[PDB]
Amino acid sequence: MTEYKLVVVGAGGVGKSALTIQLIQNHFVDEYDPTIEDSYRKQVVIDGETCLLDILDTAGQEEASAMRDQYMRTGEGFLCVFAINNTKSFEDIHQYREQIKRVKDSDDVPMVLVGNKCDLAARTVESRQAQDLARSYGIPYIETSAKTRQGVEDAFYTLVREIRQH
Amino acid sequence: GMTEYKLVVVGAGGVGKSALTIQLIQNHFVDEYDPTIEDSYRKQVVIDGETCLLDILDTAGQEEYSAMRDQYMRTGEGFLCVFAINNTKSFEDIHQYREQIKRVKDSDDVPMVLVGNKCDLAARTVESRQAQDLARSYGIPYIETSAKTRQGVEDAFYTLVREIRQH
Amino acid sequence: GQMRLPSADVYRFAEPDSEENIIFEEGIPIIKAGTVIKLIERLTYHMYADPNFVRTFLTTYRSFCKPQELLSLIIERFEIPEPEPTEADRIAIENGDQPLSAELKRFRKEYIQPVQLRVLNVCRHWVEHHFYDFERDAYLLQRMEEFIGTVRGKAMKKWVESITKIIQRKKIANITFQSSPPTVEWHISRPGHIETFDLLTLHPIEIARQLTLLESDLYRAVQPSELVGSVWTKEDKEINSPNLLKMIRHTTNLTLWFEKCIVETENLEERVAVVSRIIEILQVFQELNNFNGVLEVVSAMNSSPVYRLDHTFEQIPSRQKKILEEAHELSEDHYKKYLAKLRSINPPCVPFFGIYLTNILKTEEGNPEVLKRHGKELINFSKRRKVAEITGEIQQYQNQPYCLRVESDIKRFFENLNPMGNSMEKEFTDYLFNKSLEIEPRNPKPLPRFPKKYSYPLKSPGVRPSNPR
Ligand SMILES: Cc1cc(Cn2c(N3CCNCC3)nc3c(-c4c(C)n[nH]c4C)cc(Cl)cc32)cc(C)c1F
Ligand SMILES: Nc1nc2c(ncn2[C@@H]2O[C@H](COP(=O)(O)OP(=O)(O)NP(=O)(O)O)[C@@H](O)[C@H]2O)c(=O)[nH]1
Ligand SMILES: [Mg+2]
Ligand code: NA
Repeated sequence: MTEYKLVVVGAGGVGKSALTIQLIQNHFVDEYDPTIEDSYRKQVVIDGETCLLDILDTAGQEEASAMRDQYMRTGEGFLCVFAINNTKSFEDIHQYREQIKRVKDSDDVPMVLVGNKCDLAARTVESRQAQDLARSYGIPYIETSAKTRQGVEDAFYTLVREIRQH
Repeated sequence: GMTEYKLVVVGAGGVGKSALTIQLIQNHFVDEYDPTIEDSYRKQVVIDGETCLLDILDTAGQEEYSAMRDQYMRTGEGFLCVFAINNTKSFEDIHQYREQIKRVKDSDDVPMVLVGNKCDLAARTVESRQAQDLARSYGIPYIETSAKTRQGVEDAFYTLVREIRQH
Repeated sequence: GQMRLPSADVYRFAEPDSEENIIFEEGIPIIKAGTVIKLIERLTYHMYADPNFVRTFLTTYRSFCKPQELLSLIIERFEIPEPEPTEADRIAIENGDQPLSAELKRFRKEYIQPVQLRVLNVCRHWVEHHFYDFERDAYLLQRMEEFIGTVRGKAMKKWVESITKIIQRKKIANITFQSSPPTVEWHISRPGHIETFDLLTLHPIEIARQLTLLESDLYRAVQPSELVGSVWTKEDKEINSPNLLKMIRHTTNLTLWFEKCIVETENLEERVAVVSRIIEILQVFQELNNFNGVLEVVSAMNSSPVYRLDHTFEQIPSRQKKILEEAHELSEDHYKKYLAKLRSINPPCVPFFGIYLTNILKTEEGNPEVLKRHGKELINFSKRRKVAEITGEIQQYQNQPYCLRVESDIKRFFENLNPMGNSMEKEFTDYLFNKSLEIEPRNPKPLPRFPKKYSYPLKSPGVRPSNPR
């Protein structure tokens, strides 16, 4: 069993915790309880190989913005999450991307761009704009709903594949 | 090459039974243990000048899985039947453990030893004469052990191996 | 340079690390032993978060610190004094200017705010995942509510207001799938006819599915509070470990029910059909990763009453002997193949709990509570980490739900199974063994014949599922 250290990052309220708990427990959390730092484990077979995912669920609130280096040092791959009905959260993505690159001193960190809340009709970030950003980073873009499970396994397991081929 | 003996520890739970195998297999002189470690229950020893390998099954903590006792006991060539010297009920349980071993092994003469274990400083309630009389009525040895000082621990396992060798 | 700290005389958590108060294992450090003050300092450390350590500590701390004392210590940790103005600040103020307060601002940003947030994270995890401390001590809950509800100042405000709501919700206290569950399967017994339910009349696929749902729910209900301190082995086990004991007693009852079905079927041909059906149920347990169920069957087939039934064994098809052999091999060599298989499958699964129980008990019994160093007694934290590695593994397999539909009547049938009736254990297991001797006597006694007891067909419908439109 290979172990993978995944970290979920992004602005407050975009659904990082709901995505993680949907993956871990198959349950959608309706409450908005701001995270400080949570960690989960999941044994799962991906492309025929069993592994153990360690998933760090991080704080999006700006009051925690000075406490990120310590978790970025430990992570092997990052889910960069925004919400497709929150343009500010999409604009915050590049700040996370640049900080991860600085801390890990690398232009080649495994990452997936995630546009969450795709069950909602009132989109304000178009898929094309997010896909253009992902291409500029060299990473895939996956739209998800923590509520319906759409794309959730695809987002996390695509990140595992990135780490595996790194 | 060397003979391997499959030994099984049986007895009431909650009264320090596990200290017997832990103290044996332990780094005798460093009080520490990881039971998850592959072969934390195998020990090469020299008994009466003959080297052998002890494989010890101690399912301490699983006593409530009472329908698994046959499954576990079937694996054994010799048995340590353990009670606590401050717990009379654990001593009264010994008769049924022995009957169950005889049934699983389909034999009236299964290698076994009776072990009285001192697991704390609470008052002894089973006197050594009572336990000696019980062991003699069964035709088996009696060994007393301390769960804290390692006294008697080697004697209990080595006596059982001698019972197997002389069967 | 490093930030200066409050005087250790006014704030106990600023004492320097030394081997008299903390010992590390040989990229965050791993603690071997320490004083409770040093453990709490590192639990809430300003330089990094340690979510594993938070879980380990909150799972195991009651072996070295009372809940009321833990709360007092983390409140003490939270209340960090701010440094006085520096010389440059002094000179600015003397000239009527605003000080830069560079050192004060850095200490707030890089020491106070991270430590305070990490104290609140301990409180949040304590309330969310270890709420039994508060269920059992209403005054502890009052103190926690008061502490959280009186934290002032805007940096912590979002988490303070959230933790207040979480506590209130916990006081008064849904699954979605990648696909649809398969259709419930029926054999001789038809829906709603619970009076006919039995080993051979229910569909063997559906027996295995419904027992797996039941056994999964029993597995998922066991909390770490039932395990730490080896409390399921002690005199108050019924109070402290009720979900674990319910789970074990179900497993024991099913094993005994399998044995009873076998030895109370006195006709040889019918008893062969009974054993064959049980091995088919075992095959579906394997397909579902229900290892508890696999071992329930293996334990029955290795029991003294069943193991000796050579005439029954002789008629079991070779393929079914092979299925039983490979199931038995999981338990050989101290469960070597079981442990490897558990770590290789794709959950959901139902682990066998007994191995975890033995490893927790032996870890507790085989390691000292304290280490003595330089005249001081330090808490042996490595021992607690080992226990929490086991409880963590248990929890990891409790997350994944089975995509199987409940059948309420079949569920009730297995919940109410009571093979021993009003008999005591020794009386009942002697009865099973005497039945074994009756139906297949010891050589050289001749093998008798017995009349059939089942009026319905014995042919199995098999264990491959069906799918109508
Ligand atoms: C199939 C079957 C098995 C048994 C009891 N039993 C026997 N018996 C062989 C013959 N003599 C008595 C003992 N072998 C086993 C095995 C095993 C192993 C190891 N290797 N190959 C096999 C098959 C596994 C288990 Cl769990 C129980 C076993 C009783 C009945 C009624 C029955 F139908
Ligand atoms: N409709 C919909 N709502 C969602 C989705 N994901 C999250 N939410 C909702 O958005 C809110 C915030 O979710 P949460 O998971 O707490 O966000 P977060 O990114 O973890 N926040 P923080 O950074 O503060 O920890 C919750 O009310 C949650 O139910 C989604 O896919 N669809
Ligand atoms: Mg969150
Ligand atoms: Na007593």
